[PDB]
Amino acid sequence: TGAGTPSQGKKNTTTHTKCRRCGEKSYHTKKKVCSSCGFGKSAKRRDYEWQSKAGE
Amino acid sequence: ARSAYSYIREAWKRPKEGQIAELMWHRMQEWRNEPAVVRIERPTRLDRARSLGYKAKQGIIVVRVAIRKGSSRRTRFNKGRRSKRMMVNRITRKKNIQRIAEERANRKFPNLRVLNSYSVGEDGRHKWHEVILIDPDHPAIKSDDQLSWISRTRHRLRTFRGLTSAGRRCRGLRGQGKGSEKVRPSLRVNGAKA
Amino acid sequence: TVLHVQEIRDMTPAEREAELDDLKTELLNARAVQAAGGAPENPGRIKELRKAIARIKTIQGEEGD
Amino acid sequence: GKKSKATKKRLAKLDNQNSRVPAWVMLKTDERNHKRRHWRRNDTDE
Amino acid sequence: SWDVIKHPHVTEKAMNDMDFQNKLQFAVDDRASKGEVADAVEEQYDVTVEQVNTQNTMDGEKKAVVRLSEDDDAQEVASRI
Amino acid sequence: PVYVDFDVPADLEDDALEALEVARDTGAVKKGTNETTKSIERGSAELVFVAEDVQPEEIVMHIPELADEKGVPFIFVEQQDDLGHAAGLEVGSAAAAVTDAGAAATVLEEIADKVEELR
RNA sequence: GCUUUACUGCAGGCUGUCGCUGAG
RNA sequence: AUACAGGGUGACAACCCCGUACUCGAGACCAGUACGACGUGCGGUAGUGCCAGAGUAGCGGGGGUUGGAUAUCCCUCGCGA
RNA sequence: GCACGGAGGCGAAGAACCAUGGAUUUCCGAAUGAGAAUCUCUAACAAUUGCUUCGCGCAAUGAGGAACCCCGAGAACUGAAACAUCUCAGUAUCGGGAGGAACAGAAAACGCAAUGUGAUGUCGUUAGUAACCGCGAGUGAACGCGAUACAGCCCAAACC
Ligand SMILES: [Cl-]
Ligand SMILES: [Cl-]
Ligand SMILES: [K+]
Ligand SMILES: [Mg+2]
Ligand SMILES: [Mg+2]
Ligand SMILES: [Mg+2]
Ligand SMILES: [Mg+2]
Ligand SMILES: [Mg+2]
Ligand SMILES: [Mg+2]
Ligand SMILES: [Mg+2]
Ligand SMILES: [Mg+2]
Ligand SMILES: [Mg+2]
Ligand SMILES: [Mg+2]
Ligand code: NA
Ligand code: NA
Ligand code: NA
Ligand code: NA
Ligand code: NA
Ligand code: NA
Ligand code: NA
Ligand code: NA
Ligand code: NA
Ligand code: NA
Ligand code: NA
Ligand code: NA
Ligand code: NA
Repeated sequence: TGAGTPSQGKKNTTTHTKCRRCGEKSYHTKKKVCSSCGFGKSAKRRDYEWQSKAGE
Repeated sequence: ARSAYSYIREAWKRPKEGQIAELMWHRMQEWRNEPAVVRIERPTRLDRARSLGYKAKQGIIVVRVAIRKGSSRRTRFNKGRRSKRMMVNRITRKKNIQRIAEERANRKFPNLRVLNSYSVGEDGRHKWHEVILIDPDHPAIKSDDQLSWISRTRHRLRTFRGLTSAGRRCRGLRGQGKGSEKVRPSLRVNGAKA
Repeated sequence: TVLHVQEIRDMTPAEREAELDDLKTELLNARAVQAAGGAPENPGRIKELRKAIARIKTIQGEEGD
Repeated sequence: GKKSKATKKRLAKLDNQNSRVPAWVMLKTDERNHKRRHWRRNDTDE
Repeated sequence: SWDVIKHPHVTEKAMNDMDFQNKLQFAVDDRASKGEVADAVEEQYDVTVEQVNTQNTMDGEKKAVVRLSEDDDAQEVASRI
Repeated sequence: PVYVDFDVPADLEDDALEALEVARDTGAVKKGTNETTKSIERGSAELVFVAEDVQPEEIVMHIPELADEKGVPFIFVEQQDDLGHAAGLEVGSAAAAVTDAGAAATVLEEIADKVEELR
């Protein structure tokens, strides 16, 4: 089976959803954790120093 | 004449001698059956506490903390590293055990602030320290002229910033002269080389 | 406009509440007429009805009811 | 699929945000809805 | 405080329910239960509500289909507004 | 318990606590482990009281030997609050010292004997 | 990337010692 | 013109308009600081071995860190005034 | 309101507009009664603490913030024309947290050795000096001095 086009058909599962906290469509409804703000994992908001250049 | 306290002090100079020697063998059994952080009504070292700033007052708390002995509980590298950094067993943390204790005790009491601390012995694998913590919100402390300084907003979470007793000592801040070049006024400001 | 602040404070706690429920009904009937594509509108009012109501509520709080 | 009461609400908003700039605004501004979304060509969130 | 009734839902189909079945359709706040819609309706139009069917609309509001007792007349109650 | 080397029968203790109350009214008494320590050192102590429910025991551990090398007599009390109450305090008391009895120099002296005999 | 009696180190296993640790 | 800074105005504007110099007013910070005042009482002589912070000072095993070399600062295991 | 349409309205009962103060301020959110993709289920400081009338009665914490600050964890490419110590560098990045600034701070100091200096930051200089280093490549202070600003105190104990 092609990993390409034919394997794309079975994709009707829902994972990432509108986030109650941040409003971004990153709330993984299966993990109940947001990949964008970290809602469901961290009380504090997900944030990293590498989201920008070292000296900025 | 000698203060009664002077005798407690005197017995803790050689904790493995005389009566205190037998007390420890006693307690340490009940101690190993207690939690990591246990609040206690009275300091086991009264001269020690009082000497550190303890009072028999409302808003003052003391607690015993158990921490493991030894070096760092460090995971081995999962990626590239030069031999110098492939180290695991001989790596020890840069923050002494007394200081971990003070912290674990502080977190257990979110509203309290660490005043000071002292060791109360250790066995083969624990290390115990009793920590003195003050309620900066309780009047009686807010109204005490020798403690109210800890109430100031600028003191929020002292331990976590190394403003504690053992915090500053561990920070290499003891000497005011030779040897404290990269220590004072702060490690971080000195490029962290101390 | 047709209902001033003085006049509102010259009411008794009960008059304000009487007046409030009055405005609410005028407004509700305004929205029904609007909901029926009704043209006999006069837009300056359905807007005045909202502000009036807000004044009445505002005074009620100030006066203690 | 089975939608919730919240979900239904947003889909509703989106359908509304999918209208065109009223003819009177053209006149009033002396002269484009950049958020026009087609059900087939585009994809909403959730 | 939010009010239960928002305004009457007048459409062709709302007319037929009215003329043919003595029903009044309203645009209510979605947090309102069939109970709250019933009472609010009776108190506002001084009528007897027999039944209340509701639907959360693709418009973001909640529609309510209220039937009045044979004793009241929908066509009339709606005519005065 | 580690500083306690002999058991004081309930009754003896009562006469002791009784003797203590008349002392505070008729004679002199020191309340508190520090003051009491200063009595034994200074020699102005005649009979010293030591509670047995003191925790941490460090607070009293020294009384015994200190007392013996100062010839001063001492008696054990079970409850810390009783010795407090008996001393006239609203709080408890780890130790107390009868600095010159009062209208009990007799009873007192004999308690000191009774204990000396209690080994 | 892989291999080994290539070079240098690291975990881990075995073993002596010290602490926990006491009586005859 | 104590005003020839800058802008606007149907084209190059000190004098068309805003403003600009001059003078004046207000809020904020300085700061619950400086000054002032209230209370407290500083200091000196002689005598007195009454008091003055311990797993510390110090040594040893192993690391880290530093310019710190024997002579940086720190951790950990043992010993210890 | 941006926003110059249409209709209609508000302003001398002084609107617009601006300043200060006040009212209102849905739901989710540290999110705190419980569960949930912003909704639902049947009184709530959930959790961890302090005081405690031992009743959540009175309080604290939690999250955010442009960077700055403090305490911990800590690479590799790279340089050495290879490369291991060394270097990049306590850098990137990670964990915990403070404030409007942090941190430091009134000597068990300095040691131009003196009949001298006199808390601490920071700035200039001392100096690419002293010191380190497959003594290779590289790394690298301090005292003092000239300045800025200045400020000196509280316990523990003895004796009560
Ligand atoms: Cl703290
Ligand atoms: Cl000098
Ligand atoms: K390297
Ligand atoms: Mg593939
Ligand atoms: Mg700084
Ligand atoms: Mg449509
Ligand atoms: Mg239904
Ligand atoms: Mg290095
Ligand atoms: Mg909840
Ligand atoms: Mg190279
Ligand atoms: Mg070379
Ligand atoms: Mg370097
Ligand atoms: Mg120097
Ligand atoms: Na705390
Ligand atoms: Na260092
Ligand atoms: Na689509
Ligand atoms: Na509507
Ligand atoms: Na390969
Ligand atoms: Na060592
Ligand atoms: Na508001
Ligand atoms: Na709270
Ligand atoms: Na409570
Ligand atoms: Na090269
Ligand atoms: Na190479
Ligand atoms: Na080297
Ligand atoms: Na000079």
